[PDB]
Amino acid sequence: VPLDGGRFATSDLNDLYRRVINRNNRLKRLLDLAAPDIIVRNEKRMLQEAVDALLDNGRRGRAITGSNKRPLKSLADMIKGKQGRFRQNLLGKRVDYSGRSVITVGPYLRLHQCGLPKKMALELFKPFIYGKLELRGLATTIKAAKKMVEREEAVVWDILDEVIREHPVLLNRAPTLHRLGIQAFEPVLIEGKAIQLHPLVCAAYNADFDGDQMAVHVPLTLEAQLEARALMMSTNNILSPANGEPIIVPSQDVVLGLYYMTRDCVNAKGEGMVLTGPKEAERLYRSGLASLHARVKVRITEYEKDANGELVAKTSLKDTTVGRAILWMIVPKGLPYSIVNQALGKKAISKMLNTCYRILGLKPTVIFADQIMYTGFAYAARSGASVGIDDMVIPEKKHEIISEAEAEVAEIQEQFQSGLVTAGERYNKVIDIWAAANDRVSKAMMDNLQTETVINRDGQEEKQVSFNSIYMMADSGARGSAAQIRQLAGMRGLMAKPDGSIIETPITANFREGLNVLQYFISTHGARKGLADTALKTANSGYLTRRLVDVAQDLVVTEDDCGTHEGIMMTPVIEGGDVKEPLRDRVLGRVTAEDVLKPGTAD
Amino acid sequence: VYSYTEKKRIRKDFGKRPQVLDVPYLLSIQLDSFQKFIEQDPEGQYGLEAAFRSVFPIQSYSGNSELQYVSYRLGEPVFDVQECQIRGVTYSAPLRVKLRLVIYEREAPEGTVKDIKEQEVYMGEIPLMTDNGTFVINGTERVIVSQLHRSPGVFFDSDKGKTHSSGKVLYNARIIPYRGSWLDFEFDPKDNLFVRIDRRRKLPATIILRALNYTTEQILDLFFEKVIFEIRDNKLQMELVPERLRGETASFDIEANGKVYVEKGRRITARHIRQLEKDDVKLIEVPVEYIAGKVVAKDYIDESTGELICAANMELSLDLLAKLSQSGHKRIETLFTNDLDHGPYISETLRVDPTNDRLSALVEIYRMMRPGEPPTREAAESLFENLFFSEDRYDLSAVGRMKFNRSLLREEIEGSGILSKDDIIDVMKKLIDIRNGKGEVDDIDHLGNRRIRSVGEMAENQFRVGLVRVERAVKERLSLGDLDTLMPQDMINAKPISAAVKEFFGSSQLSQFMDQNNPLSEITHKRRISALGPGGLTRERAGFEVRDVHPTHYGRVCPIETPEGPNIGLINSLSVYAQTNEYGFLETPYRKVTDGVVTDEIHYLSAIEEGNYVIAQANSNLDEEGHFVEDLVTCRSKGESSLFSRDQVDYMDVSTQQVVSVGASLIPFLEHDDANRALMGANMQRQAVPTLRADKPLVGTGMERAVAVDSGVTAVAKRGGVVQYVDASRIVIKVNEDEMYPGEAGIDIYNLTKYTRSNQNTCINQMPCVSLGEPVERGDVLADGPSTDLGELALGQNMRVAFMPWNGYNFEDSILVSERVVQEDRFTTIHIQELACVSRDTKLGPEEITADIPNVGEAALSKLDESGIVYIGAEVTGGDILVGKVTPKGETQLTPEEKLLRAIFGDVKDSSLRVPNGVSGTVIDVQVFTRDGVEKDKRALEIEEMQLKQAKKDLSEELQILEAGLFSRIRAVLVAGGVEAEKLDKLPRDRWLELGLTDEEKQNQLEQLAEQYDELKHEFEKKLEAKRRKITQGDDLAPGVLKIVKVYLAVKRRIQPGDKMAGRHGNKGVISKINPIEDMPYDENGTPVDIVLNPLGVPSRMNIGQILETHLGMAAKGIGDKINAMLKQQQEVAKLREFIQRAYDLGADVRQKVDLSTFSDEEVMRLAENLRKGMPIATPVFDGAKEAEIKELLKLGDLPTSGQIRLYDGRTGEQFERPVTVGYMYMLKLNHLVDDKMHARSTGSYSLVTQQPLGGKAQFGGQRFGEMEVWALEAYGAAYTLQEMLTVKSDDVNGRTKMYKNIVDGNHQMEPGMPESFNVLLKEIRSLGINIELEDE
DNA sequence: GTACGTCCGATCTTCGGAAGAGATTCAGAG
DNA sequence: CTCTGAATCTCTTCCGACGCGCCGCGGGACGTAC
RNA sequence: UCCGCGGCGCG
Ligand SMILES: [Mg+2]
Repeated sequence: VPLDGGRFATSDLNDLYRRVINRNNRLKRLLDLAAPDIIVRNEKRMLQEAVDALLDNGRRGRAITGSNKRPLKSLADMIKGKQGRFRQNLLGKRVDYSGRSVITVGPYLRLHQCGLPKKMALELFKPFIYGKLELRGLATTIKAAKKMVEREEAVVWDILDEVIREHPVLLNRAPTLHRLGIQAFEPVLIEGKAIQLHPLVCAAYNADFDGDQMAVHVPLTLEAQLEARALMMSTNNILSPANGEPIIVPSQDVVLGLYYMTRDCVNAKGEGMVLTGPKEAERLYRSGLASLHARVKVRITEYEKDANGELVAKTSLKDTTVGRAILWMIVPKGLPYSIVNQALGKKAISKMLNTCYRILGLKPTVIFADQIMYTGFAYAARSGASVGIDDMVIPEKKHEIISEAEAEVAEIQEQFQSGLVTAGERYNKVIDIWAAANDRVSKAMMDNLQTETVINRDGQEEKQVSFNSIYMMADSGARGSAAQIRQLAGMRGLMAKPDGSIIETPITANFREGLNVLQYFISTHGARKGLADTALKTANSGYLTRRLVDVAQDLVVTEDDCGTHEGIMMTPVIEGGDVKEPLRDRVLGRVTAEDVLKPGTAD
Repeated sequence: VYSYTEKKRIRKDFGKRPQVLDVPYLLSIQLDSFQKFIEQDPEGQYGLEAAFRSVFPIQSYSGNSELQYVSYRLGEPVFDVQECQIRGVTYSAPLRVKLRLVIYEREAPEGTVKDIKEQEVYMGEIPLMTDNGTFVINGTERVIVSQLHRSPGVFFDSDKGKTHSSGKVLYNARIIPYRGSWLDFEFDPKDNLFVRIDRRRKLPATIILRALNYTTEQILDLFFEKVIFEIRDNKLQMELVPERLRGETASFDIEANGKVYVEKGRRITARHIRQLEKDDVKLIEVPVEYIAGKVVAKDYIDESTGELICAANMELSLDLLAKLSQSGHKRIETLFTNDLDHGPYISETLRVDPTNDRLSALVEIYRMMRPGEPPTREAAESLFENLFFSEDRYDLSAVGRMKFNRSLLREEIEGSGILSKDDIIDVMKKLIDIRNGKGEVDDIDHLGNRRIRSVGEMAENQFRVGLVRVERAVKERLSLGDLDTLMPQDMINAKPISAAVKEFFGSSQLSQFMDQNNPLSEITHKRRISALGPGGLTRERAGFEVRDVHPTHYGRVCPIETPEGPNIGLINSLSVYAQTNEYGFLETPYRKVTDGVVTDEIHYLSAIEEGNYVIAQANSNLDEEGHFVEDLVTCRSKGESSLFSRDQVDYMDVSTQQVVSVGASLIPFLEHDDANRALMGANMQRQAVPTLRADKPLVGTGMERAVAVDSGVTAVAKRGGVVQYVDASRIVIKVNEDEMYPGEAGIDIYNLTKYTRSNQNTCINQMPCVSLGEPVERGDVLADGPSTDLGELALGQNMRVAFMPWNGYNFEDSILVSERVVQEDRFTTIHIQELACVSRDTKLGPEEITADIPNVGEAALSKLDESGIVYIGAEVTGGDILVGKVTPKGETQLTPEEKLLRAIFGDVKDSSLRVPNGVSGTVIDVQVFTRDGVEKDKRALEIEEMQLKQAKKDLSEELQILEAGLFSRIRAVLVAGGVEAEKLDKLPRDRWLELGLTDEEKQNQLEQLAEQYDELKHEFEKKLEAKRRKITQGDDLAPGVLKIVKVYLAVKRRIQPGDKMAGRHGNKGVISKINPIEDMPYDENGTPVDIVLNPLGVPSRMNIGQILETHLGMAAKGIGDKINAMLKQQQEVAKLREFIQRAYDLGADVRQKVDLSTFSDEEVMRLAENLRKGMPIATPVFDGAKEAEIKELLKLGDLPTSGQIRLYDGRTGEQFERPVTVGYMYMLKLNHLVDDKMHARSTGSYSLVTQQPLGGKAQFGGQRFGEMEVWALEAYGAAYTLQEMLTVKSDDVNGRTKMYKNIVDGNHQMEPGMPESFNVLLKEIRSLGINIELEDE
């Protein structure tokens, strides 16, 4: 290829070929005049290393380079490694009709539909638009169609709306690890230069919105479109193929809203009356005459399929809160009422939706998830809970616990100075007493923060669960942990040195209070170790995954029943203490090798 | 106590601990490094003179000739910085040196030379130093990074457990010279001492020892002790020494003087040791069975026979004892050979030794280092003398010598650059001692084991390589010298040295194209320490320990600043107050502490000295007399945090800011957030982008002024005064009388740098920030630059922040933004792109550069003038034609008969430049560079005339002001000596010469000054001619090009959803949807917030200081709008003075102690109106204000104590049940926009090697499927899908054309065809001698 | 100073980690 | 003493994520005609 | 420039 100007860009193969043909010409003219044997032997040898280097540079002995110090390319260099033709151009290749952009949410959509920019829709479906407009007879040749789409009149946006109506497309993310990493939706046109996606799919994708890039491709033929619509829909992909855990779990926000919903105080505005139906409940809630989480005697009429699939309606009066009735409005017929009469934990609601899918079906499950999410955001916005500086109730006993621990370690040091204990033994006992003090202060802080709320209860006084915002954000299970809040309020405890040993000096302060130079400096060790491990592990994970996948590419189910009578005796695992995995969770969903009999022998 | 401009806007500051030392100059490492290499230091050291004396003395092979050196000199630059960056030429200076050539006479080498000749000779060209410390090569500034590497010296490594799989850990010795071959000694699983030269094969240790003409007996004497056996009245006995009996079980009853001292067969005890040392037991007789397991050391020969009774290193037997007894040898000497102390490793190795001659050892090493060559003793000697004793090939630096002496516990820290015999001997002794278990190895992770390089070091190394090559050539020529028939210029070539320096400056591993978009970006890029590069570890081979932070890293290298990715822990940055050692190590300042008082003296401590001492922490409270009120204070001995007595320390920390680097030091409330979030936040601030209009940050750290002054982007005054004239492009200062020099008074001119291209396609612009007529002091700001405001650096903007979940638009990190913020366009940023246009010299005629092109529209050429270049300031769309260009092709082949046939039925080809599609804007500036010898178009003529009038304006104004000063001094002189007060100014100044005066100095000085006036006009005109010739002359370009055209297009990039926003804590986020002004929540007052965040990120990530900055923002905004409301009504200044005094006096004991009683009322009201946009607050790093101080600031205003405020809904307008934390926070915009990574393609070009779509954005391409994507898709059951992925859209050209025709026909059908990449692989394997085929269908 | 003919040396060095080939050997039965 | 000889020691090779985004350099020297 | 190398940055 000629580069800029009258110069040309050459490959190493050209230079290798010219070198070997020059050496061949040297051989040809050399034997013409009967050259001496030493010279012809040396020249033939030089030809041998020349042809060997053309085959492979530096495979035997020293390599050779061009003008640049980089070694010359070989014939095998188009096969070996990533730069080889296999992994660079054969197994994978660049494909036309593709797009890449940045993701956003746009939570006003459905699970099976996603947004897409106007310009990207115009660019991607150019031949389809051309064909449709030619069918409608708005042009004669392609050039007129090209001019009109270059003018982007209003007569083409309606056509683009028409072509997208039922056409599905697929979405892809770069670091996919599971088959659910690619899903196909029906795109919906939206203005802007970004793409909106349903909040559920990113949790399965393990993708946040910090600026990650997204890939999109389009099925062309009818068979491609219908086979896309067939298998990889969001409705058809709700459970992980690896384990029976559903992938439709709500992560952070709507679970927080629902947890705030089903938390009833002892007394508030509009307390202690009766009410007929959840329509009146939401009427009262919007009227503002009663608290959203006030306990009220109400009646419901739920449906139970205890018959042979026949749903029977039963009615009675129940004691509950307003918000539970409001969420009972959105419940379909088949659910029993007792499932929503508690704190509605994240695991609890996950089990609830799993039971709903396994009992009622699929369409009620996905629609129930959709409007549950809608109502969750609605009531979360109505709530408006926020974090505060005073949300970390500092226990008053922290200082005296610190003083007691300091006195104890001073006593231990005094014992050491008397020549009565070794350095290792005193080191261990100081570690033990620091751990004991940490556990005591942790218990004190959690006791202080768990139930400090006090209310006159329209009586004398009482104590109930704590309405600390951090306590709801932690106990709901959305984000955080007991260790995290423990570090937030109490002292963070002890940490280990980079060598693997643990420093004796504790971090006797929380992040709310100030920290000295030394504690931050030592915690830098652990932070750096964690980040280094996270950065380094990815390459090893990728290598091992590729090694695992490259060997099992052939095993495919081919027959129905091999008809063999050989099975395995497998037992629940017990290391010696508590049973680790029960047999029921290990044998579930498998075909019995033989007719297993009850221990009623001969039965 | 503050200057004039500081009093314009003073920032309120917190802080209790008094400072003792100011922040040093940040850009000091590079300046200190380079102000040693060009400076002509006396007597030569660490500079050019060292390498000169190292290589310049050269002599021929006894040809009675020698070249030597006298002195060097550097010339002035041919161009200034601005012209060099505009044209793209290097900013370099000449290198001039004078050399002497001498030729000795025959039959007298020591006699005086025949003749000498002297000349000046030129070679090489090095770049200069910018004040900002950058290097401009091709019109692009570049920055070199300092390299960290292992310090030269000796080393000891252990290898715990990994090798031999048995726990028998080996030990090795690493010798790393500064410039020479490495040397390695190693152990074996059989405990054999072995050596390896340059990582070659394994050879025994004693080979070199006997190669140094050492007898085996001498080696045994050096490395072993003596045990003496003496023949007496009954055979053999031994002299007993107590220390030779430690930890041993007796072989017999140890009795002497007829008394039992140690019983038979029992272990020696400490009581028995005392018995032995008290009884003075010199001798004892031992049975020969105990002796029969020992080895003789020296060679004993019978003099009568002249034969060897027993050889050296031979185990002794009773027959040999009888032979030596009967031969008359009564003296027997053996070795101690202790089981635990002195193992016979050397003796065993000598037993295994196959060679026992100096000649044999020389032949062995000679054949091992080069197989297949004949051995010779002289050749072996010549090789060995060049191994570790030739200065030319082997050289250890002085610092390496000092490290070597320190590791061997020597006394002189100085020595030669080569090793010695005793060096090898005591190194072997040290390895033996470490093998014995006494002593400890030296870790490589410790800071004192590494040295930091500098630009001068690598510059000198590359210079030395170039000079040794060229001196090899010069010596080759000098071996063929003549009788002064040649010129001293011809043998020397400047080409190799220049090539060596330009390859180092251009494309070295450490000569990367530097990044510059923000002042902090350069100040943190220059202060970078890298472990990569030549002489450094590779990215893949790095383990955890090299990335790990050492306990000694405190106060020297910042552990809180490092990039994240494949390279973490290797691109670390040094601390703030850290400085360099003379040897090349790192040091940190400390405060001298007496017995009870901490003296304000500052000492500098090396990297090792802190181990022997103990240091107190900075935050240690104390009295006003230096006495710590506590007696048990937290300190560290060797990185162990512990509490010691009241008086046991020597030094204490200078301040709390000597721990982190400058990048992390700009984050307030750092102690209340997690370290990892601090890392990502520092990275985000490192990736900032300037905006059109900046606003001051409410929360400051203190060094923002230091950051601004340390950056050269601002024209800081070198001399104070009062500004005479002000303009948007030029500033002139009237110099004060004290600061001005007597002769050539002068007034300085500052020329601002206007809109110009940055390395990140952004704009670098400077604007004035001072009024007219105000006084200015020295070292003060005059005109702000990008993101700079009145002497401080302002990056982001203050937004009314709120923390609550709003309808899920803030799901995890998304954020909703009002259009109110973009109504003023305060977050809109500018972007500028450079377009290249070349008029190359090609075959068949050069290409032509006009717009006379067929097949174009009239409107296409309408924008272009008659010259073919669009007018300045014309709006352009995407994909339009920029300029017209046509290229001749030739190939006429004129047919005289068939010419008419060419017209019956049925050249220069256009190559017009077009703007890439998708980007629009308005053209700003077009620059054309024309090589000399080619006619210049009119457009270039008016461009040159633009530059001409610019130069004429500057020269005329400076000449006019100089003439004004000269005529003023002429009038002042003429007032005395012929007094004419009113006669002088009646007449115009054009005639001030021939006034009638008598014979004094005044009249003669008048003619002299008229002559000086004419002379100054003359040199002014000469300078004008030189400058206009330089501008109008052609410029050197690439071969085969006539001229090059540069195009600058400016685009105003507005905000839009998809952009990446972030704060100052790593709290990332992407804007999701703009929402109308009405729908945000609003308060009782009626001012709604504009940005809403996600409160749920606080529980997850260990960062909580955001609430603190939020409350500080509330306090600052309350003070600011209280001031604004107070000033809105016309009010008297005393109330404002009282209120501001109350505000500034609020707080605990601080170092501010400011009052308004010393300020003019005009200055007071100017500050007051300057503070109406908020009250700036400064906080220290770790001595920041606590919650109580926030409480007093809140109670000063009318805000609630808790800070949380009830809000009204914006969607429907109702009260929320809970109060919500709201406030103001300094949010940052970063360079990663949304419409710069987004791209799509339906159909485009295909590669030539394979018919596949391209990629990227410079080429219209698409994304690529991976093998992992293939696995993901084949996990599902879609079989056809992958088939059309790999068939329809990828390879089959016939198939893709046919389906395209089908699609435009409305049918969507798939036909496979055949992939051609498989055919390509088939042809590849067919090129090899292996036959591929395809069988029957 | 530019088109063209023609070919390309004394030399760095610091990775686990294993797989595998080959060299050596010293251990024991004949 | 000898001849395998298996067992161990020593030398040589290949392999280390995955998409990108942007930027910068790119045969060159070097003698021979002319 | 059609590709290679190097650098930096992003996930
Ligand atoms: Mg991400």
